[PDB]
Amino acid sequence: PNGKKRKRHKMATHKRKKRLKKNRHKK
Amino acid sequence: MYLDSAKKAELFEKYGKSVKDTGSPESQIALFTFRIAHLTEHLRQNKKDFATERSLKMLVGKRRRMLDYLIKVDIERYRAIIKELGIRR
RNA sequence: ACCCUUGGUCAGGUUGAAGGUUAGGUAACACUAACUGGAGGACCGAAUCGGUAAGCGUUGAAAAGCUUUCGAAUGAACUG
RNA sequence: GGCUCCCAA
RNA sequence: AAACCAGGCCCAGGCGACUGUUUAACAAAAACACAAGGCUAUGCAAAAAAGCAAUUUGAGGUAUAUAGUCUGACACCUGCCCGGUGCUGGUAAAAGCCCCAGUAAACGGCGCUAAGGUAGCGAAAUUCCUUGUCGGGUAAGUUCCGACCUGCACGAAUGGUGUAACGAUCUGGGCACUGUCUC
RNA sequence: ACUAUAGCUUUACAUUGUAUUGGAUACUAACUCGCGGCGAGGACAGUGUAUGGUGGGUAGUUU
RNA sequence: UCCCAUUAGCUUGUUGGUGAGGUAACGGCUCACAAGGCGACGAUGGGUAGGGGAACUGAGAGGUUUAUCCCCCACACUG
RNA sequence: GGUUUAAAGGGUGCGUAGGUUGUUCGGUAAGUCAGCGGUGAACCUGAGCGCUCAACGUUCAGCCUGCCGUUGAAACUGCCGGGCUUGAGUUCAGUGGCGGCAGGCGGAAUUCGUGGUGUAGCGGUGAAAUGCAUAGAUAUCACGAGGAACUCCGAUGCGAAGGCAGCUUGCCAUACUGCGACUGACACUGAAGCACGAAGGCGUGGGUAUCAAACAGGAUUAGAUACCCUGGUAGUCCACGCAGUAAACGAUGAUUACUAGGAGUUUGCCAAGCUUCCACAGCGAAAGCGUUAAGUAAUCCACCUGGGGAG
RNA sequence: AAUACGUGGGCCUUGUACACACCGCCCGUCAAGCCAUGGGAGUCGGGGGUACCUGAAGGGCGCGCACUAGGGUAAACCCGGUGACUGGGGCUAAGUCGUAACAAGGUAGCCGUACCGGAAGGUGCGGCUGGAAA
Ligand SMILES: [K+]
Ligand SMILES: [K+]
Ligand SMILES: [K+]
Ligand SMILES: [K+]
Ligand SMILES: [Mg+2]
Ligand SMILES: [Mg+2]
Ligand SMILES: [Mg+2]
Ligand SMILES: [Mg+2]
Ligand SMILES: [Mg+2]
Ligand SMILES: [Mg+2]
Ligand SMILES: [Mg+2]
Ligand SMILES: [Mg+2]
Ligand SMILES: [Mg+2]
Ligand SMILES: [Mg+2]
Ligand SMILES: [Mg+2]
Ligand SMILES: [Mg+2]
Ligand SMILES: [Mg+2]
Ligand SMILES: [Mg+2]
Ligand SMILES: [Mg+2]
Ligand SMILES: [Mg+2]
Ligand SMILES: [Mg+2]
Ligand SMILES: [Mg+2]
Ligand SMILES: [Mg+2]
Ligand SMILES: [Mg+2]
Ligand SMILES: [Mg+2]
Ligand code: NA
Ligand code: NA
Repeated sequence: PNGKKRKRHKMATHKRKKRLKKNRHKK
Repeated sequence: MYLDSAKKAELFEKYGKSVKDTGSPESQIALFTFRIAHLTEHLRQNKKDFATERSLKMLVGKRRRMLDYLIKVDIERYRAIIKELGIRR
C-alpha cells in the first residue's frame, strides 16, 4: 500500500496497449 | 421433476425389499435416474436454466457414486440394477 | 437484339456436399470412425456452341474462310 | 416403367 | 504407354473475387454483368414505365414488396466539411422568390477559410524531372521484385488497403526442351 | 448559349348545390370509388379554358 | 542410474506361436500363422555425460568432481 | 521456510487419475519388527611399529550403519471376509427466502407528435457564450405514441461464485431443524477435463426514450487534445451466438475436530442454524486475528524463492 | 487632527511515495551518447532424414544375383550466419515540453475494458478502498 508499486504496473500497461493500438490495421 | 410421495413409494416398492426401504442403493439409484430424466425434459425447454443444470450434474455424480459402491460391495446387484434401468450409455 | 408459347439435344470418365445407417460418446444433444449417398453456374474430354494464338488466303474455294492451336461443354447451356 | 432425392415448384 | 491417341512444370508480381457477357467483319480485356451493401421513392387506381386516350405493364404482387441510383465476393474498415450546386421542410381574374433549417454510401471539396486529408497505401495501370536512390537477381538488368518518401498530380462505397480460389488477362525469373538462333 | 415546348405544379372561372355560425363547420343531390340496391367519400377531387412558376425531357437554331 | 511434456503417443520382426537354420550358448538371432507389445509408475523424440570406489566438503542430511590411485566399459585418422 | 498487508490462494464449482480413510471381530503377511547366514584393494577412526621428528609408509583392532537369502512376531498401515451406527446419504414433517428460467399485468417520471391558452424569454455557469425562440419557445391543459427503470418498504436475506429488488402465476432448484423410518463408511480432496462466469467488446436480426466513448461547438488558461456548458454517434435494451477478463477482494482454497468472555441481530422452538462489532489464551514484524481465527491439530489441491528486462 | 474594530502566527486531530524536509519528491515523450536484443525481400552455410539411381572389399546365394560402406540426385526438416530497411529495451548525463502520481497533490486513487490524444494522459461503463471530508 505504498502506491509506486501499482504506478509502475499502470505505466507498463499503458505502454503495451499503446504499442498494440499502433500495430493494429497494419499488415 | 413431477415427483411426489406416491411416486417415491412406488419406486421404493419396485426396487429394494419392502416399501419402507428408502435408503437402499437400488432405491436411491432408481430415484436419481427418475428425476434425472425429468430434469432433462425440463432443461430441453428451459435451455437457459443453468441452476437446474449442475443440479442435474450433482444428481449424476451421486448416482455414479452409488453405482461405485455397488461395484465395491456386490457386482451382481449392480448388473441387475443397470439392466433394469438402462443406465449405461 | 430482346421477349413470349410449345418441343428437342448434350459419348465417356473423375471428384465426392447435404442426408442416412452402424459403432463409440453425452444427463441429453452435440461430436469421432466406417459404410452408404450422389450435390455442384464442380473437373477432364467427343458431339455442339464460341473464336484465343500462329500460319495461310488478300482480282480468295469464301463480300470474313481454311489448317493447327485454344475456351465452354447440366447450364446465366445449346437448338427447332 | 415406376422409385429416391432436390428446389428453381 | 509400343503406332494413332495422350497435362509441360515451378517461383514471384499488377488487375478483376469467382462461372458468365461484349465491339457479326482489326479490340475478349483490367471493360459489362454478377451474388451482395447503402441511399431514395412508394399505404395500393402504389410509386414508376408505355400510350392522345381508353387501356396495359408494375402485379393480381402489397413495405421480408416494387421501383430509381451508386458500390461490386469476402476480411479489416470507411475520417473532416452543408460554405457552392441539387434536393427536402417551414400573374391572370397562390405558387414561387426571400429567409431560416436539414441532407455528403447526394454532386462536390479536404486551402483567406465550410473544412485545410484520419487510417491505410505510395516512382503506383497515378511520378514530369527519371534509367530518382539503396538492396536482390545477371558477366553485364531503362523491364522485374523488396525498401525509402519533397505524393509535378494517392486516399476511403466515381470506395481504401489486403485477400484463398479462379483467368485463351498483363508482367518478371527458373527447369525441361528445341532449326528461334550461331548458320 | 438563345428561343420554344411535352410533362409537372399554382390560382381563377365552369362542372357546382344546401344550411348554420362572414370563415370555417356540417349536409346530400352533382361527381368519384368499392361490393353485389348497399357502402365509402363529396362540392373537394378529376376534367376544360385562362394564368404565374418549373422544365436539355424534347425541338429549332446561334456561337 | 541427468534435464526438456515450449517432446503424447510409439511400434510391423513389432509382440506371441509352429517349424527350420545358425551360434560356445538360449533367443525374431535369421527365415517361412495370430494381432499383439510398450505407454502420465513418462513410451517416443531432443539435449548432455563414460560409470563406480576414492578425493574434497559439511555436525549430519547432503553437495562437487572422478587430476594423480584401483575396478568396469568404449576406442586406436574416419567408415 | 512460507502465501491478509513484504513474493506467493486458482474467479467459482463439478469431477477423472492420484493421495488420505469412523468403530469392531477374524484371517493373511505386502509394508513394519526381530533372529541367523552370505556379501560388501586402497583411503578414512582408536592402538602400535618404521621414517633422527613430521609429512608419510605399514600392521592390527574397531566401521561396515547397504544388498541378498532364510526363519519367526502380529500392535499399526495394506488386502480379504463379517458386524455396528455416530460420519455420509435416502425418506417423512415443519419453516423460509431480491435463488433460477418462462409467460402475463401495473403506476410515477422522461422523450416525441397534434390541438387549445399566452408572449419576451428560456436554458446554463464561479461569470458567460454556444443552443432553442414572433415562420410563436419556456410555461399550462388535453389527445396520441414509444422505450427504459422500478420511490417508500430497505438494512436484512438468498445463491458455488459472478450476482439477485414493481406485482403476479407456472415450472424447477435448494438451505436449515427435527424423525423414534431406511442403507450401513457408501467419506474428504482433487493434476487433467467440463460447466458457469460483472462491466466493456464482436457477429446476425429487432428496438432505439434517457444517458453517453468518439466527434463538433462555447468557455477557462501562457496553451487545454481536459476538468465546466450546449449538442451528439456507437453503446446502454431484447433474442441467439462468440469472447473468458476484474481491486472476479475477506487482497485470507476446501474439509474435520477442539478452545474464553461481553454487545447487538434474522429465523423454527432456553436453544440451535446464521449474520455484524469489542475482545482471554494463543498467534503475528507490526497493524492486527481471535469460535465466521490469521489459535490448537490432521488430509488433499494451488502458488512463492531479490528488483528491472517482462507477463 | 480624522477614523473602524469586524474580517500572517500558536494548540489538537488527520494524510503523506517529503527527511537538504513543498524553494520537496517525481513520471512520460522528443533530442544526445554507449550496450544488449527483436522483425525483414533475400542470401550463405552445417551436419542428420526420406525416397530414387549408381556402387568397393569381403563373405553369402545361383565365369553372375542379393547384402553394403561410399557416391550422386532431388525434396522436406532441424541447426547456424548474414541482409537494404524497420522496431522495443537497459544504462549515463542532462538539452526540450509539460505536470501525471505522492496532501482531498489542487478533477480522490486504483482494477478491467473500449475509444481518442506531442507525451505524461483524458473520457465512457462496471468494480474496489489499498480514500479524505462527512
Ligand atoms: K448446327
Ligand atoms: K510493375
Ligand atoms: K483404519
Ligand atoms: K465484486
Ligand atoms: Mg494510458
Ligand atoms: Mg462446368
Ligand atoms: Mg470440339
Ligand atoms: Mg471441358
Ligand atoms: Mg473476371
Ligand atoms: Mg471466363
Ligand atoms: Mg471485331
Ligand atoms: Mg478477336
Ligand atoms: Mg465499379
Ligand atoms: Mg473496385
Ligand atoms: Mg526484357
Ligand atoms: Mg516497386
Ligand atoms: Mg466517394
Ligand atoms: Mg439541343
Ligand atoms: Mg431550317
Ligand atoms: Mg503481495
Ligand atoms: Mg477466492
Ligand atoms: Mg489474484
Ligand atoms: Mg497533478
Ligand atoms: Mg489528481
Ligand atoms: Mg475526448
Ligand atoms: Na517450352
Ligand atoms: Na450488439
